[PDB]
Amino acid sequence: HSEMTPREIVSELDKHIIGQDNAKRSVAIALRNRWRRMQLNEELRHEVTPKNILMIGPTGVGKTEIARRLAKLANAPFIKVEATKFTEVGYVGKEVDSIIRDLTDAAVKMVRVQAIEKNRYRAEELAEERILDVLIPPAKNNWGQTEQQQEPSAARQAFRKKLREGQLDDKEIEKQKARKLKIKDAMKLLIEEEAAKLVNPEELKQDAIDAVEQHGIVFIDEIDKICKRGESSGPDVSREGVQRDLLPLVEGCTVSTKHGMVKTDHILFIASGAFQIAKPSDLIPELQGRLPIRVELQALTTSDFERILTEPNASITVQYKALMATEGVNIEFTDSGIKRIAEAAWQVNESTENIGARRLHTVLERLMEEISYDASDLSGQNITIDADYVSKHLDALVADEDLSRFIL
Amino acid sequence: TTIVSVRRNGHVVIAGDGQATLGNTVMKGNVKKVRRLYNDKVIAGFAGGTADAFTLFELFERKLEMHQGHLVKAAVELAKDWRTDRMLRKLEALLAVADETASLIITGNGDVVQPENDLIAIGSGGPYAQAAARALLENTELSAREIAEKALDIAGDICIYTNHFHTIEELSYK
Ligand SMILES: Nc1ncnc2c1ncn2[C@@H]1O[C@H](COP(=O)(O)OP(=O)(O)O)[C@@H](O)[C@H]1O
Repeated sequence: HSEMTPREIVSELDKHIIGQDNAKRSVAIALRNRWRRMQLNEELRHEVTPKNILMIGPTGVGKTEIARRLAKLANAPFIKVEATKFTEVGYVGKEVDSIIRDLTDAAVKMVRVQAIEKNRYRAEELAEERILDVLIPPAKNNWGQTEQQQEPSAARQAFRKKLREGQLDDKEIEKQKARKLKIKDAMKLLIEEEAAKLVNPEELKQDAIDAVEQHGIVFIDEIDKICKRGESSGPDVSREGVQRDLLPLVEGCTVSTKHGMVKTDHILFIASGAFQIAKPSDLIPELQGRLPIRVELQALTTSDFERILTEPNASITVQYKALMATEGVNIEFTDSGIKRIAEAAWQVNESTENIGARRLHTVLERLMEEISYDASDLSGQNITIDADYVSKHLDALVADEDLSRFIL
Repeated sequence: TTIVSVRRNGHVVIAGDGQATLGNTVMKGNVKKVRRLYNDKVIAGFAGGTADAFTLFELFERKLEMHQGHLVKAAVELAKDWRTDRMLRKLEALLAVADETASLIITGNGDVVQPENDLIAIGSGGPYAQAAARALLENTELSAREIAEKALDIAGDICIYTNHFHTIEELSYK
């Protein structure tokens, strides 16, 4: 769909993810290829298949984020499944087909909501005419001067201009309606009333299929958790089983959805792993084949942490500022405050368990616990979160390890 | 009754008397037999029930709304239903209708008629008016309004069913 070049894709992705340039390009080549394919002939269009990617890296460094923004940037159906979710189906559990089903139910819960956007002006234009007709019951057979039913637009234009907030005036209109009512309702009862007329079925539901088939993006987290490890054998066949079960999906097959018949042959798959225990070559042969692209993501650094704190669009720091503004409170972060927020996050991760950029959300959130509660009783003030503030609030927590395993 | 319509020098009229008769006596003496239609653009006169009118003159109006002022056509569509629609069929009358374009008669038979010179004379006194109208129109410079008037008076003088109460409706255009 999008005609963006890889370089433009990476650019657009830089607005949400710090670093991880290689993964960016990998995922960007993927999107541009979908375009590249549609520019081909009949034969070559069946042949060319998605270049599925295998992202390799430690927790919370941007694997999913990258894949999620990619999806979002191509208005494509997106689903994120955890691979081990099926390691248990040998005893019972979700069949792997559910993936394509869900990627469909959301590829629907998507086309539906985005049909309320396109049809949100129809009910408040060529449909608000409902109340105006019971306000000034049109002439006994309008005459016809292509400006005659626009003539009123005096008596008429008055009811429309006055209908800029003034309602609660009960009337009635028309299974159409008939029933007598108000306007905080005759009007809203009209909102949906006239709307379900434009949106049909065999196109809305038919297109979801179209989306999934053409632009679907499946993110399979922890793919490495279903590779073979040298501790046992019984669980290995179960693991390898999920690999075989997933095989039909990435090699090309047909799944049954209560919305139609989806074809996976062009769904883009982004698998994900850490690979500390297993190595990508532990994956079964058929899967490695279907996972042509390999890309690593680096661990994040304190500098990346500082950058993640403020650069991204709607970064947690920015969101926070916004939220406190709701309280009439002007919050401000100094470069050193942020430097210390990142610092703390890094400390805890190094001293306890490393959970990537995730740690920033909990640190930042604890740091603010106090302002967040008193926000309403501080309206009209300029609170500055500087290095001092940061230290007075997080030092004792970070310093105490056992405490951090609970509170941070 | 006598309905007289004339047209001369970018001026069209329709005139009528106001006598309604029951047997050999006068029921009413001031019946308005010439109204106006289509946002006072189209004039009309008629012979029949006060209601038949009000139903045939309302319908006509809408037909004009369905044919952008184009008289004739609306008239064509009117005379149409008027001889087709089960109900509308019982209505009896003679609509005289004239706009800046043309002027014509309509009969329950569905006929749409454009007389020789937009000269119309329907009703029992019809021909006496036609005669006087034709005379004046061919031997004097009098105005369309003056014509219909005098023609009408002549009529009411000859016609036992026509009186001297008038109702004139003009129209200028050039
Ligand atoms: N490189 C990065 N740039 C911006 N945000 C990041 C980055 N890495 C992690 N994060 C933040 O941390 C969370 C971790 O999830 P995610 O980024 O999907 O990585 P992972 O798939 O390894 O868990 C996300 O909510 C994201 O906002």
